[PDB]
Amino acid sequence: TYTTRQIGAKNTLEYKVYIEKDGKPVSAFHDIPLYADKENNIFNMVVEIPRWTNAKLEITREETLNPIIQDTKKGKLRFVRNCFPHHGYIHNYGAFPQTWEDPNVSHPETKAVGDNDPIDVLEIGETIAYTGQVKQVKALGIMALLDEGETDWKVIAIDINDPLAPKLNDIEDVEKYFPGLLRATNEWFRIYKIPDGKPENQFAFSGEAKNKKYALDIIKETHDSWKQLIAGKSSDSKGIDLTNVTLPDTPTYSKAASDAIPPASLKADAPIDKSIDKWFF
Amino acid sequence: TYTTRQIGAKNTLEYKVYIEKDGKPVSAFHDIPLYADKENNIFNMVVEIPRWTNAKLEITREETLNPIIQDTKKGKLRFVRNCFPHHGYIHNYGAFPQTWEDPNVSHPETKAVGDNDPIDVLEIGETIAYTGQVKQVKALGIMALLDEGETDWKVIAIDINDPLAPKLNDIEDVEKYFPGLLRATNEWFRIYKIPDGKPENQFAFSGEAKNKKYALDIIKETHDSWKQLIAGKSSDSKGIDLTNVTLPDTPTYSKAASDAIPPASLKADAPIDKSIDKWFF
Ligand SMILES: [Mg+2]
Ligand SMILES: [Mg+2]
Repeated sequence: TYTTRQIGAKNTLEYKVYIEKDGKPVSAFHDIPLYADKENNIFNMVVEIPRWTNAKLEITREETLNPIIQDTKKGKLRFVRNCFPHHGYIHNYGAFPQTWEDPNVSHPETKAVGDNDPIDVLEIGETIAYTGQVKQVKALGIMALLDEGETDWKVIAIDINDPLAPKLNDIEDVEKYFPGLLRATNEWFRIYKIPDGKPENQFAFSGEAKNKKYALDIIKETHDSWKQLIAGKSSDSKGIDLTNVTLPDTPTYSKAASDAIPPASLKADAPIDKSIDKWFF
Repeated sequence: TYTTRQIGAKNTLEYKVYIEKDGKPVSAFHDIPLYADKENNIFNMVVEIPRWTNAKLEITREETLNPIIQDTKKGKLRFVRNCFPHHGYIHNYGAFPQTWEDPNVSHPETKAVGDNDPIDVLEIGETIAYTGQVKQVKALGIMALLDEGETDWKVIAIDINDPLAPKLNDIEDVEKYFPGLLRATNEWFRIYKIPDGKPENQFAFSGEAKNKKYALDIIKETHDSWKQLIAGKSSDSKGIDLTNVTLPDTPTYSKAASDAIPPASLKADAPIDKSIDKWFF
């Protein structure tokens, strides 16, 4: 829940970022609490992709302790392209740990199976985050994205330490203080894959940002799917590595899975190919 | 017209970049030829600010060999803030060398004088340029901002090496291949001071980007102004250091000025304050 272990250089096939709790790698999927404060609904967010970057960095579902590694496409690193007027991702992009978009069941809101990942979070605060960061966020609302035909909810969140956090308590506050951001988000996740030769995505509810209560309800849903999956009780865990070092009541618990992770070998960020500069229109 | 030499660490009051021709520093204002190909109107552009950065960099007209440094006001380094939905600068921002906007001369359709600087160039191509880079661009059109009694033209240009450059020749082609970029340009120059406590800027021709010929006329005007300037014939070259190392009959020729320039610095970029992350709405 605590620090970062970087293997290799950023923008490179060798790159991994493990999350450390007390110097030791924990599973970024399973081993980080959903709640930093269940009492006040403060969540733990795992940051994957800083605002205004392109490299498609993910918690890897099939790698032990699920380090963040860059996605690849036929072997080549994957970057999201710049879709005018936007530069890379327009949110600090991450996941709530201990949640799962159930791929095996059709979700009633969207009429589709889940995308088989943690539930995604758009943290809208002013400071750009870093990969591997665990931060504390509160939920403002939620958008029902169908990303390539899979239920792919996007939680709208704000860092608890953001200057604006006190003023932001529900989704109406985001339009109030961040005018046009939600419209832009609706647009961004519709179009961000056209440059890749893929179709426009879709939203349920015409892309309406559902409120905090609705967000809490859906996060709850994805948490319970995760509790089944991590219990070994999913109909299909879809090849996910459920090795964890904090949850002893689960079949795949192993404290020294941590020990077998290589030590940090941070190198300077490799250069990104110049083509990733291009602004698509 | 060749390489760069950086003195200082980037994002620092000490920071300066020089253009080198074959290892040796020349004036970025005076020694880079305006035309890379006159008869075809291919100009050499001096790039000051990469697209999607914040630091307000500029050729100094008052320093010898006129290095690119960061603007300051009352001792504080100057950055442009992030104005939604824009991230920093939305063009590669540069100037044409061997041009100058005579403050002692006035336009009538744009009732306003020179701002005493080289003409500003917005290069609209896909690759993000580097500070001090000299690229070959073609002019497509020109907008006229009206900063207090002085006409601030902005040539709209594209890199000659850009994949799209053959398809682009006049201002309507920007509307064709870069839909929305013109209105963004228009919006950005209008608001980009509002976060700095300033008013909204103000366009001539009701924000109309006039065409290639209109740009060629202006550009060629400001070269003729520079010509009388460098020849020592100018009415008022207050504050302009006209030192140059390639024009051997000018009053201000001095090869030794190249020789005087410190070696390139071995300092990593200074950190930028996280307040610059902020997205302003
Ligand atoms: Mg997802
Ligand atoms: Mg100017």
